[PDB]
Amino acid sequence: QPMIYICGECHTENEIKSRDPIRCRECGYRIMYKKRTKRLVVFDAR
Amino acid sequence: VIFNRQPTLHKMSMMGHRVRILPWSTFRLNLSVTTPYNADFDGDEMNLHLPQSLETRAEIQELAMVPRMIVTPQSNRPVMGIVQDTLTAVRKFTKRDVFLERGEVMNLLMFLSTWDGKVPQPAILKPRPLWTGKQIFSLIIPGHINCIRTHSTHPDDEDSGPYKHISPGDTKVVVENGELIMGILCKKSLGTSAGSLVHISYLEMGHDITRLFYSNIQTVINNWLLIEGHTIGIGDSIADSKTYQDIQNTIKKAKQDVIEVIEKAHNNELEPTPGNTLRQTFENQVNRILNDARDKTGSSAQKSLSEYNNFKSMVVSGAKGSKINISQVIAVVGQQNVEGKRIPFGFKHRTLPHFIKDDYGPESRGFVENSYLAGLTPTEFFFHAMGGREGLIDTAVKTAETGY
Amino acid sequence: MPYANQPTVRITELTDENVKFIIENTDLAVANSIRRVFIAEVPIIAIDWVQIDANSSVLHDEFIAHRLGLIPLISDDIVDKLQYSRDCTCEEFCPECSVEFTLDVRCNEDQTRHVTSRDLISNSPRVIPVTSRNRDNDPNDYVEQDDILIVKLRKGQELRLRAYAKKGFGKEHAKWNPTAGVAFEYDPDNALRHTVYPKPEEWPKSEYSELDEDESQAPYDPNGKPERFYYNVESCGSLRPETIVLSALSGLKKKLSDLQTQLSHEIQSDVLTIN
Amino acid sequence: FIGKIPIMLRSTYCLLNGLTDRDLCELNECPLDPGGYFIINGSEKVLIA
Amino acid sequence: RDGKLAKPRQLHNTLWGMVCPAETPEGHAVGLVKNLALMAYISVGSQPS
Amino acid sequence: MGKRVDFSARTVITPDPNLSIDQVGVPRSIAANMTFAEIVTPFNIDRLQEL
Amino acid sequence: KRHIDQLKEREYNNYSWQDLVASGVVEYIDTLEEETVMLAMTPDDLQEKEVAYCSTYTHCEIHPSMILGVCASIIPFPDHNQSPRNTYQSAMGKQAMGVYITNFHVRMDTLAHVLYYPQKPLVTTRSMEYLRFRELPAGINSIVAIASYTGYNQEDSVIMNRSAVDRGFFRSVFYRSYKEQESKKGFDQEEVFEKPTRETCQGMRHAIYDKLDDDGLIAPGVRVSGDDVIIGKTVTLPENEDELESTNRRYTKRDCSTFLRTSETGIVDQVMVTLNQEGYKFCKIRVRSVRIPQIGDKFASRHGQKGTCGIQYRQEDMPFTCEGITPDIIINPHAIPSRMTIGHLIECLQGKVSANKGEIGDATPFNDAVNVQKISNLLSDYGYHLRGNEVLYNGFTGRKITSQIFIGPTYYQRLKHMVDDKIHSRARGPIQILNRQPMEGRSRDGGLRFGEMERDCQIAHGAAQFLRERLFEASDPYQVHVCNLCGIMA
Amino acid sequence: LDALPRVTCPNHPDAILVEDYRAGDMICPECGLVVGDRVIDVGSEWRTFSNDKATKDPSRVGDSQNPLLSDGD
Amino acid sequence: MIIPVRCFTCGKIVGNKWEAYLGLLQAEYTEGDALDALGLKRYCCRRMLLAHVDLIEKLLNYAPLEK
Amino acid sequence: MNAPPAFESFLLFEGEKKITINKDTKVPNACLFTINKEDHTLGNIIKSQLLKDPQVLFAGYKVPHPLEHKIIIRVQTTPDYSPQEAFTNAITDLISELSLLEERFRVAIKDKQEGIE
RNA sequence: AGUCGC
Ligand SMILES: [Mg+2]
Ligand SMILES: [Mg+2]
Ligand SMILES: [Zn+2]
Ligand SMILES: [Zn+2]
Repeated sequence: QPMIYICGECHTENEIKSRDPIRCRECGYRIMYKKRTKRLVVFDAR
Repeated sequence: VIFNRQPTLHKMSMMGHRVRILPWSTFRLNLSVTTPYNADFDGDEMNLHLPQSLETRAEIQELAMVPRMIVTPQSNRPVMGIVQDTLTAVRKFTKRDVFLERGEVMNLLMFLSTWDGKVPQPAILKPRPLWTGKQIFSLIIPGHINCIRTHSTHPDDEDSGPYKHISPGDTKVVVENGELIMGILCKKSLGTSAGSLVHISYLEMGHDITRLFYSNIQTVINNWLLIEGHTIGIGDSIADSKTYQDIQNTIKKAKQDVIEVIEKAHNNELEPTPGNTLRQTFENQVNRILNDARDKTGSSAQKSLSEYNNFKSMVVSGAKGSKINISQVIAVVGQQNVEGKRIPFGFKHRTLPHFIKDDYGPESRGFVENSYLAGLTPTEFFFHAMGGREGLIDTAVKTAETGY
Repeated sequence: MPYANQPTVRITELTDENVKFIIENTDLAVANSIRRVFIAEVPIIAIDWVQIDANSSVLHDEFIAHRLGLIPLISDDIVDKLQYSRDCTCEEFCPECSVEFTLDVRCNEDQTRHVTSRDLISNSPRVIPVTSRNRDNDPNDYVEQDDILIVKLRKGQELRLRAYAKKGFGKEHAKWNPTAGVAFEYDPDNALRHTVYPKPEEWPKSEYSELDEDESQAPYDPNGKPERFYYNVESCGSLRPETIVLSALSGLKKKLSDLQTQLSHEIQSDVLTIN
Repeated sequence: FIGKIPIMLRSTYCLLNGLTDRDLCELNECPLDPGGYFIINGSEKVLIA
Repeated sequence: RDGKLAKPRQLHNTLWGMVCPAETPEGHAVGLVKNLALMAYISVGSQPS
Repeated sequence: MGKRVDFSARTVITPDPNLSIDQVGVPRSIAANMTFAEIVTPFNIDRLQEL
Repeated sequence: KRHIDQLKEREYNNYSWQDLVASGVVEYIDTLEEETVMLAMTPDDLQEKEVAYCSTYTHCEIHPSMILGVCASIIPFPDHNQSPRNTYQSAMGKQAMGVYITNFHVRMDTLAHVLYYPQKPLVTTRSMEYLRFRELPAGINSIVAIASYTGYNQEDSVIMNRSAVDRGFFRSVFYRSYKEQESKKGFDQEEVFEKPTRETCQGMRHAIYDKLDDDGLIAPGVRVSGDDVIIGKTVTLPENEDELESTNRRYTKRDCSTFLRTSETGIVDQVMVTLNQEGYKFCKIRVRSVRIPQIGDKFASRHGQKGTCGIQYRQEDMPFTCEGITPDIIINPHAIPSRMTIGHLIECLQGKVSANKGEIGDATPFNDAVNVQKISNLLSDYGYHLRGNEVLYNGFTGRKITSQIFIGPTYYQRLKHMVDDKIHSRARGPIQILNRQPMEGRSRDGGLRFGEMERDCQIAHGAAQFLRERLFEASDPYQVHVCNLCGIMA
Repeated sequence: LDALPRVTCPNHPDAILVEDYRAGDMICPECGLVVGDRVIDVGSEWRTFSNDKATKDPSRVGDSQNPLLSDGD
Repeated sequence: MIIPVRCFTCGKIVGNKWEAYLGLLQAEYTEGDALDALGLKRYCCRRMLLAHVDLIEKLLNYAPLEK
Repeated sequence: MNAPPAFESFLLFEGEKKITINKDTKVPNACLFTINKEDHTLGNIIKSQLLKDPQVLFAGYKVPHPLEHKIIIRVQTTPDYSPQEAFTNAITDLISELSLLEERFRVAIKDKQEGIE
């Protein structure tokens, strides 16, 4: 469920885990950067 | 596999090699084959083809393989000889003053390949063990390869001096029974010159042992280099107060003499040389003066170089650059010119707006007084860029036409 | 054996920061190899695994991981109690072969926050922290000792991660350099003529050349050999300078004794047939 | 209305032309960006003299 | 383009403080693509009236 | 008369003095990706079986 | 000088360059008019004059080093260099990487290289101030020795201090942005961003669809590689025109999803979803990759000396001096004399004095400073050899090196062009259908051309079977039946 | 051989046929025998412009003229 | 960007001297002396601190530290 | 990418052994020791301890290729004394010098100094 | 196409 999408500026979640238009509610922007995985990823310090 | 490069100007540009697997991501090449490919490592790509049968692998191994591409039929002299840094280190190493302790010889012996295993007796037994440079080199030279002469560097005399009885001087390169008897090695001995040592190994003992001989020489000399070192610094670009005064004074003599030729021309006292016009004569005469000035001063700069100098060691070895480069760095850059003649009057009868109309004097029209060390004055700088552009453009235009 | 050349040591000068000393009656190769050991072979503790929960900072993830990888670790407490990841039986990491750190910070204030190693904390007992006032109620205070600066943050940015430091040595990665600097010098009057000065007057005499306090400059001695090596080991602080030298000598002894045992194993196990 | 003409970036007809260092940092545009080039379908297109 | 040696490739005398002396490609287009000098400026045009 | 070929490779080149004159050092990725077609004999069969 | 005092005053006054033009003390001169003026080089010369040259001047140069264009001004002491040497630097300086604008973290540029720790140059030209080059540096100050050391560095390559690349020297981040559109596009065919499944779609390359999110595109922070499919686009197509069920399976829609074929490793940095100018749901996704300087990456000083990193050594094996300040790069001494790039050498000596004094150094070309002897003299006051050399010890056997090596700072650039992108090999790839011969670029994983000229070379080799192998059996071999009674293939 | 809705594994009736695009081969998951006549999507294949010029397209031996609006271009 | 922890050349830790450094320039402008008080004798460590540009302060001004 | 993992520089491989001894046939009484996963730090020191020994005729080491962790040591002795024993003794001797160096150092630190720990 | 690499 990709029901995240941090907004253009209000940074509120978008809750658009479907086919509806990607307009952020409350906030006018429609550029939606995507939130990180809960997945763990390691970096060796090297 | 056969590896190659483009453009493939001639058969030596594409040759068979054996792969040897290493870490990281680039093709590694034995430095000495750089010249027949005309590569550098300034960023050049190379392409490799792997044959796919025993018949083609046989055909490459027998015909195209690099120890067999050594003496080219392009001009019956070797295609490859010792290059770059090793070549300067070989010059430095064969000089008669080099001596090694038991430890350094054992270390060099250890890097050699065909070494019989018998440490030769040091040329000096007492007061302490010492091996000379030439001596250790004699272990590398194959079975009995034997040259002569090939001394012809700028060391000794333009020939009559050595006949004044064979005061060994110290520059002839004599080898016998495959053992180096005397004299420094250089481009003239090891280079791709028709009469060279590498030529005699190939011609005498066969291709394979010569192939191991290139490998063997480059490796031993490079380790010695590691203890010896080599560098270049402003120390190499500096002469003395006396040379520098004499350089200025000699340019002052030349410039004043040009003004004399201009005054003779304006006075109309001058007469043309037969077969030419008055401008051509004036121009022939001023050009003869500024070149002669340049060469006299260059020859002065060559005279002042101390023997320890790193800069003189690269030119004299015959590693990179020439005598003329030393002149430009130390004494004077010299005349600039386009299409042969002096910088044209691109403006109305001028070269730059900085000058007065009609100024044939050497500075307003071309000739730069300063050296690369002193820096070029603004005008001198721009006229130099005009002369450098000719060199850039010619490279591109010539490249297309020869290609066709 | 009836030719082994003793080796006598002398400490000139010592601080908590550097240790400067002279070795005499030894070979250059010994003097040399010992130097290569101070750099490469002294083992130490540095961050090796970084797992990042959140990164909203003005910096990419690996960049935070990297800078963090270089933060110096007080290994004054013997790293010998703590094993290597490979020899240690456990799956992955463990308390006996690893040290655990956590960093969790966020900028809620209307003021630019600086994130510094003091914010990184040892889950491990205070015998292996970051080099920031964990031991320094130092009367010689430098009104900072912020140790290092991991990143900078503005309001609303957060950084949450955990990291597992390991023992490893300088031969594998530069973060495990025990040295800040390692000066080495010998024969400072160039007596042996191992280097040749053209115009020998232009060179400045060194701090040990004083022996010829005279301007006579570099007297020759042809029967000589190398003697009297001068050192200046400087520590980055991740390890006491005296301890770096002593551990180096031991590591090199352990390394040599192992080569001897391996060589013994060549004739003891599967007897050699060289004769 | 007859049509839409491309604006050269940071000219007096751009929105960027009056703003200080603070507004431009705010708008997400680098104060040090020279401007002077068109933006066409998301590509920076510069004309050549 | 591609086969024609010429004098409009060589730095000309008049390019003094007008166009950079040494900032033109090293490829086949050498000297044809030039780069404006630092102090150089270019007239925008005006009515002769 | 000139066409693209298969079994071909290209990289940047760097110098190696410890290398013989007719050797060329080649990266692991190119060595693993490139192939040579060997034919099986009744004796080297055991080595190929290993490969 | 009173006009100058107003220009100092500008820090809090309305006085400006336009006021300066209004005093009529400066003029604008086009190239046609510049032909007829008598133009003094510098106030100095216009002053001393009495019977020295002439006295009719009408204009004077505001500063002679202004004749340089933008890239040529980065290069310090350009007048101590051989002229074409300056031209190669103007190309390469433009070629280097670094930070290219500050707001770059939110720009979706197709391809970018950002350096970790750019430094402003120790040696500078006064013009560089006007380039904001202090704000956006392109490289790093190396400690450099011109030595031969191990011969790895011959012919324009360089030995590097591997611990220096480890402590983070010249590290870079690299970004590529992949972009994709959901076109409504066709008559009845339709595109959707969604996770494909081998049950109900056509295509299914063996590459892993499992990293795709349920949205149809991956998510930030997940590690990606050479075969990963980053965005899941599908094309419902056939519709149902092939009568009957046409269901078996995988019949509803074909696959055409977008996948890695250029960034053969990295992390997903960002995933950005929006809608583009056409109004379609649109996507951009960025991957950050980190390039460590390695054998094959290409570098250059500012005086047009490019060369490849030929090997890297530990900080143990580098040669070292006194304190043991081991050099990060060793550039081969045979490089200088034939190219005459003497200015590079002044920069070490200028660089050594600036760093050591703590004051940044001037290297603007045309001045009265006589700059070679006087820089050397400062350096001696600091205590080094007055002309730069140092006694460096051999890093291996600890011995002293017989001569001295020239060492000091120099700004160096890591250039765009890096080995990991160029490397290439083919072992039977795709085949183009106009020729049934191998592909051309790496973009289609192609082979290399065995050109007209390479062919000619093999004839001279008389290796005919190999010539026959390469122009035939290795690329495009075909069997045709021809009639004997007439030579026609049909 | 007219029967091939992508089916041609001689030993056992096909299950699926996977495309090893880079090696240019058609592979059968539960054995190993190729069935090639490789074509990794002929639309990718025409893209034989690269070092050669491209956005005037000399390689343009084929315009598209958007036929899905008309009856046939 | 930010100051690199541990000088490239030799290895001496150095990020720790940055904040102290900017305070010195506000005080004693003698950059040589300021570098000297921090203890960066040898010039590679000195170029490290001497040549760096602290780009992070400009970067901090973009409104979203969250993307 | 083709760069080895950096730990592979010093860890012995599971199918390898630390030292290997092969005879030379060019000259009588001589040996070639292969030291794997070692460098100049080890190779250079063992060369110097052997050259100190007066029964040794020849001693030298060479790292065959820089990218490849391995050194070779050639040693040759008089017929009356096996070359292997000189090598073993040369290490033990060296072990003894370093041990005495360590004892003298700790004691020298033990000399009236303060802050020694 | 153009840019660009040698
Ligand atoms: Mg090159
Ligand atoms: Mg190149
Ligand atoms: Zn002659
Ligand atoms: Zn647990």
